[PDB]
Amino acid sequence: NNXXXXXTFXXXXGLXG
Ligand SMILES: *[C@H]1O[C@H](CO)[C@@H](O)[C@H](O)[C@@H]1O[C@H]1O[C@H](CO)[C@@H](O)[C@H](O)[C@@H]1O
Ligand SMILES: *C(=O)/C=C\C=C\CC(C)C
Repeated sequence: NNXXXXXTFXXXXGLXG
């Protein structure tokens, strides 16, 4: 789970994001 907020992939945390 990559992310932790917003950007290129979208918003939240989501398995290779
Ligand atoms: C994400 O958080 C909330 C979910 O209900 C809402 O305030 C908005 O949907 C918010 O979305 C933001 O991100 C998208 C791109 O991922 C933009 O299009 C929106 O304008 C907003 O900045
Ligand atoms: C979070 O992003 C951690 C691992 C992700 C692996 C990729 C997934 C198996 C498609």
